[PDB]
Amino acid sequence: PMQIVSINVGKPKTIEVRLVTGIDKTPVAHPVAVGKQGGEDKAICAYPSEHFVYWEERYGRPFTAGAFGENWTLLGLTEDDVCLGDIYVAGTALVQVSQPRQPCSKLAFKHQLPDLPKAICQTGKSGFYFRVLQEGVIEPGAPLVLVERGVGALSIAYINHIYYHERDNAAAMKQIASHPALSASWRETFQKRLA
Repeated sequence: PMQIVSINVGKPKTIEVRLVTGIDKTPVAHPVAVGKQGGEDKAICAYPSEHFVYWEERYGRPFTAGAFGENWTLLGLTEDDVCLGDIYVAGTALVQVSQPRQPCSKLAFKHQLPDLPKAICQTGKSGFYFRVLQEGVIEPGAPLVLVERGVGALSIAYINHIYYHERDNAAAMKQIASHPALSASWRETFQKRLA
């Protein structure tokens, strides 16, 4: 009971500065190609559907698939159970956990909830990104099968906790920064801190 319950797709837009993808993504009912492409590290944004229950209770309104701008709405995989470096088979694709997802102002504007990013940081209900190790195709309801536990078994919950609360924990940061699966940007941040 670990799966992608929804694959959500958004519309591209250009800004004057480049092409960016919108935070508004709609659930689709058909197969979707999973391609490799900073951009690579954040290829797929994933969010645990379990947390929608909490958000509906906190804010008194619905939260359904796509509500956090996620490509993949997940079932059975929360931040406590998913580790940096975990490799999963999804459809014909292979994906690897690269970093926690940080809360952002686009999400606050989407829901018109200015305290939502703070709440995400306080609760740790953030979701996480995957990089794509092997391109393929997935369908809604696809199982996500763990094929390798990230070395060190460092959970996304643990990594968020160090990043947001233990900014003066040297041993913790060096260790996470040392992980070969960590996104370059998170590595850099842990190396700017630590100096």
